[PDB]
Amino acid sequence: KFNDGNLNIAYAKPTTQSSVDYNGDPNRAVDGNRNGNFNSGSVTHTRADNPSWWEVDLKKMDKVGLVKIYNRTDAETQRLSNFDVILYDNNRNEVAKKHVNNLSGESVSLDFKEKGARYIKVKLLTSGVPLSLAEVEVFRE
Ligand SMILES: CC(=O)N[C@@H]1[C@@H](O)[C@H](O[C@@H]2O[C@H](CO)[C@H](O)[C@H](O)[C@H]2O[C@@H]2O[C@@H](C)[C@@H](O)[C@@H](O)[C@@H]2O)[C@@H](CO)O[C@H]1O
Ligand SMILES: [Ca+2]
Repeated sequence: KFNDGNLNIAYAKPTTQSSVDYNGDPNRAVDGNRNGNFNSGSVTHTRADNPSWWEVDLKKMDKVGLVKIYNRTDAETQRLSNFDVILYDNNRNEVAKKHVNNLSGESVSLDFKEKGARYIKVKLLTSGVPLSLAEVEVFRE
């Protein structure tokens, strides 16, 4: 649960996603393993949904600072493009959203500046594309 020596409040939290394919269960994005090789077991995978999404539930309202999203790296890296990262409160009202067009490297870092939220959803905006995430780390600052 510590990453770059900061408390990752997403680690081991309940997760869900739009569907599962290739046994890529949503808990693989909070297993503390940033390995983005799908065949190594640490990467999520949905079916080609309308659209595909993944979410972590922090179980209670918390204050969200940095969210770091680690892509799949072995193949199909471009799938993680044209997507929203959305924070929802305890009643599933949208409290903040950032749009990411694509990644220049293996991850993206977003700063939600202490926004109060319970859920963090990663939602592809291109339908018919599987969502795969190696890891999603969430910090309080
Ligand atoms: C470990 C194993 O044998 N599982 C199979 C996967 O390796 C297959 O993935 C495709 O495999 C080729 C080599 O033959 C290459 O690694 C491709 O990148 C890979 O395909 C991608 O990954 C899949 C998980 C899907 O996301 C697919 O849409 C990608 O294009 C898969 C698919 O044939 O079958 C497993 O059984
Ligand atoms: Ca992982």
